[PDB]
Amino acid sequence: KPFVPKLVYFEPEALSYPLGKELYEKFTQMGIKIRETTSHNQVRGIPGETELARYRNAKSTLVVGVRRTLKFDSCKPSAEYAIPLATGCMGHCHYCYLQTTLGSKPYIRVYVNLDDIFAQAQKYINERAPEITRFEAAATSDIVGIDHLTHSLKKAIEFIGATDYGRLRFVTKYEHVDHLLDARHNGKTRFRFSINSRYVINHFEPGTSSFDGRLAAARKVAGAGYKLGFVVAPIYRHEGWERGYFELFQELARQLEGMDLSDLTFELIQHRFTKPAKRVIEQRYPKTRLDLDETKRKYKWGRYGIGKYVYRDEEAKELEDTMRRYIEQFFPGAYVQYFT
Ligand SMILES: C[Se@@+](CC[C@H](N)C(=O)O)C[C@H]1O[C@@H](n2cnc3c(N)ncnc32)[C@H](O)[C@@H]1O
Ligand code: SF4
Repeated sequence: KPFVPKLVYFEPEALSYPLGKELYEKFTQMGIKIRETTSHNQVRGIPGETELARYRNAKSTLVVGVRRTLKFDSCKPSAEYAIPLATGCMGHCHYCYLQTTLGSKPYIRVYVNLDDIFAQAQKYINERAPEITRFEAAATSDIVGIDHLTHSLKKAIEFIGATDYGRLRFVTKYEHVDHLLDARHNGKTRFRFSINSRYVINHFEPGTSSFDGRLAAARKVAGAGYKLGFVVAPIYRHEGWERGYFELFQELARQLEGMDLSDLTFELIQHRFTKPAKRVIEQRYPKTRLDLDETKRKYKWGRYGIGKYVYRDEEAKELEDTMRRYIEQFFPGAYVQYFT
């Protein structure tokens, strides 16, 4: 049930680092097919005759490379920066925004040069101290879902835990958190889970852990002293969404009752999609119920890239107000960090 790749690519340079060496040893011992690639951003020969086949097979492919981009991207409103530990995901969420993100790849990538990466993170922290600098580790991947293979996130958690002015956060749809429970987080990591209505999870989130699985994991990480949070996203106006999301927060409260929820956080993100979304999603998920009708949406223009469709202002406000009402009803004193 925890993710294991069926095909693994290595950059030759990756073997020079401890994680690369360790993964090569692990995967050869398991007898898994291993290939070489010059760059992790140009992987050749992933099997499949159709686009759909190559896409599905890429989602079962792990690529082990070196992070050569010095700059960390900003990650507002979640955090100051995205810390780059991995890219890609084994999940098959129909709506996933990563599908149409510039330069995104369908395969799962992990970076081995953690010394370089954490040193750069410390540099950003130093540049802003004594202000707090937050790092998002799950901006372009499900870092938690991959981590049982690498422990890169566990190392990041403990790196940030040792800093004075650094904070870490990440969000997951996976329950495989056991190895992270004894990590020395030192109160400086916010462990979040993506949750949604029964409609959205059942119809649009195949290849992820169940709602009960995500909540079991949430109880574990809270019990281990992590700061707990939830990301309600994508907020999607399906038939009967009002009651659907009411029952989400009601069930969420029942599954967390007894626990201290004085520092619990919520983040709210409405469903958004880009212009190329329809063609990409229809090819990859032919039977999807996902509504990508742009005529009923408002378009936000891009800045340096292309923009995105979101719900019209009045629909978005309706969503925000309704979610805020439910959170106030079932989780008094929980902080809503933002709606976007
Ligand atoms: C990019 Se997701 C990476 C982290 C992890 N693998 C996870 O799924 O939680 C980050 C969040 O953004 C949501 N999200 C994904 N696509 C969309 C979208 N199109 N519109 C609106 N929201 C979208 C997902 O449900 C997540 O809550
Ligand atoms: S899990 Fe997070 S990342 Fe993996 S697919 Fe579903 S959304 Fe995209």
